[PDB]
Amino acid sequence: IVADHVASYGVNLYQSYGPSGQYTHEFDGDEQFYVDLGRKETVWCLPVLRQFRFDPQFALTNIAVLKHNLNSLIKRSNSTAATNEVPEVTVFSKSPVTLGQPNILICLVDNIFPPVVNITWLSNGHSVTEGVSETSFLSKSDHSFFKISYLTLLPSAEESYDCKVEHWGLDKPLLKHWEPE
Amino acid sequence: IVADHVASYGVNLYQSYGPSGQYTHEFDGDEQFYVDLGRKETVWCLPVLRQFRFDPQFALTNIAVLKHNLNSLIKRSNSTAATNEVPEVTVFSKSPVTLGQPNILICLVDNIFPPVVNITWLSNGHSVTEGVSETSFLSKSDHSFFKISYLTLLPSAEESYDCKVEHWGLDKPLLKHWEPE
Amino acid sequence: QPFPQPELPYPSPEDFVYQFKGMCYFTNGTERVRLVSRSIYNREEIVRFDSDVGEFRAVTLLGLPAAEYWNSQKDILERKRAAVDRVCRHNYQLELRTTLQRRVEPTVTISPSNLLVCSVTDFYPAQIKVRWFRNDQEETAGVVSTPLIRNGDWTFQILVMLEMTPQRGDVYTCHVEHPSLQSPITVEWRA
Amino acid sequence: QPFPQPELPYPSPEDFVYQFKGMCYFTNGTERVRLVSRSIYNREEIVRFDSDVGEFRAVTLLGLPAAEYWNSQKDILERKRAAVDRVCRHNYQLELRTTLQRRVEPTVTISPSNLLVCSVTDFYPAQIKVRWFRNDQEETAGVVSTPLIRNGDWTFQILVMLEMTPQRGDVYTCHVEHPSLQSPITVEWRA
Ligand SMILES: *[C@@H]1O[C@H](CO)[C@@H](O)[C@H](O)[C@H]1NC(C)=O
Repeated sequence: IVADHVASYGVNLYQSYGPSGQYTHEFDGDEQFYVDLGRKETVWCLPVLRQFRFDPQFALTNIAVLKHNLNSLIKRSNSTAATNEVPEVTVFSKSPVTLGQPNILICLVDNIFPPVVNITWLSNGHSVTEGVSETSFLSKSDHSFFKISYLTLLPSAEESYDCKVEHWGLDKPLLKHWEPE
Repeated sequence: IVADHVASYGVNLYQSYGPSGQYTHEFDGDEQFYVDLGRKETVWCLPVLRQFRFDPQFALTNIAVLKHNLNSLIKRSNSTAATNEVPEVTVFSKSPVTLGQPNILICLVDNIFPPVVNITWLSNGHSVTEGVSETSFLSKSDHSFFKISYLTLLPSAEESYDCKVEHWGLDKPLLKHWEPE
Repeated sequence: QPFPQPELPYPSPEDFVYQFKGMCYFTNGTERVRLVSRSIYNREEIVRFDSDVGEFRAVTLLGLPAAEYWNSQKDILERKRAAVDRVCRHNYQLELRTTLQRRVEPTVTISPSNLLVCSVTDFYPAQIKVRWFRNDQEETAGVVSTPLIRNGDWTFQILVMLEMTPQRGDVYTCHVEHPSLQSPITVEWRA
Repeated sequence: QPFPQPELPYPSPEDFVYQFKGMCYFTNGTERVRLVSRSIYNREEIVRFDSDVGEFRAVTLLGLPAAEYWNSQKDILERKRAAVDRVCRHNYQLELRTTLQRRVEPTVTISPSNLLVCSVTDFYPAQIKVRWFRNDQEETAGVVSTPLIRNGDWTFQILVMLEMTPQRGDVYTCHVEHPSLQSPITVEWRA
């Protein structure tokens, strides 16, 4: 479908594994907000959108409908389970690399299905905890997902990094290396 | 790209595994012919096209260029190998099932990459040889491939079949079952 | 106050691959013809020649040495620019006598499954329109159609299913239109 | 006698997933608006409501019971038919005040990698035009540009590389045009 702008009001997701759910709104491929289903609060991704209110109860009520529909389809589809796809991982910096200037490493994990993944960062081969964040699962027209993880860093000659991706479509965790050069 | 008709004159393929190559021409997504690289002869898929001649030496010379170009790119890319994708398999009949009427079982194997696959047929647990044929690897706009295998049959109440697909993207061979119902 | 939409309740070897595709795009016969030759390493297109741009252009950094070397050879550029006529338009004349003449009338079959399946099989070209009727009113809400199915043997098929409850005197009609047909094909089904 | 194109030589846990997408498609502001709500089982869309068709339609056999029940409730249908205005067009008014107002000027940097990389980073919206110049002539044959890169934080970036051989007195310019810019940004590079 061709359009000047495309929006999802919203992306509703519920899956048996967990079980887990997700509610987001998207405009032109970017996440406008998500609803924290556990805490029942709307978390705006864009500061200018904070001037609006969105009742988080809508997401909870909608996801509950998805849960009912999922149980019906599991029986009717004769327990047809999801197929694990091979995700595609790309690592790149947000800004041009300048040694000593704070930057952000971006790990794009594409072709995610089912939407269950672990995205972690390594620095000089050891796990990193501070400075890591990620988007929600972002929708694709083929109904798979992609997800983006961020790692703040100070580019230097003595630190190299890896984005570590765990997914059932991968027999081994996938490591995508990145160096400041 | 939007067009009334799209053609490939032609699809050229060469891969290190084997090594093996393929040369075909496609019009509106169907295979017009392939060149048997071993036997050096053009094999037309459509009978009306047999009125034409195509020098099989063109395919051999072109594939040789692909082999030379591949070796350069293997080094320039630092031996960046192909990623094994998960193929999607669907089995269906060419015609509606009528017991006693000759029919053809069709096994569509989609999202093939790299283009190395084994498609075989099973009947009551045994491999079938007679009445089996397949297309070449057919191109896709995302540069993966699909391939179609055919099994002629006389549908009966006591005969069921399976299409067996082996691919590096599958840890176990995939079997898609078919019954006359 | 963004307004959202609610959902409603339900009732191993290493392999290095190279590809070259000499593609032709046709619109309105040969009036509008575009040639795109693509060089692909694994699944990444690295360099292409688009007749709309008129020169080789690298798609990724891997293709830049090839694009520069080929663009430096003006003899190759001249013959590449002529390929829309020498290859695409030339081959289209062959298609006009063969592939574009191919007309295979569809076979239309109705078989029950409370679900009626109208199978429209073994037709070419792709253009097809299938409709369901219960008595003389078109049925659409209880209809599900598969996508167009490519058999790979230069024929297509499509299955159009209709949910129904049979009753005496009810006539169900599957209506099929295809470019090979002078009149639409109609097949009736009665309980 | 088909004429072909030559290539030239180089120099596990089980999971069941359900999705519902309340999508809106906008063209020319709110003049052309299309609503498509999709119900998806795993990766198979089973039923959808397209405002262009005006009723629920099963995409696969799995969606047929849902499509029949929803189409049977005319109250549900009437509210779905109004959603293109109540949801899509209504929400677009909010986007006009926010997302469609967002203007983030790109940062333009040139750094060597005989290869010059013009990094155009942290801009929004997507519309961008980047060109390379050697003195007074635009460079295109030796240019390779990445696709538009989505950072996920409501900014984009694009990297445009130029292969060049510097001479004395040569000035290379990266020319960037963006809707947020009153005048185009130009950054020069000298050896
Ligand atoms: C994610 O990590 C948790 C804990 O480390 C683990 O139990 C789970 O299996 C992981 N998920 C995947 C998909 O690997």
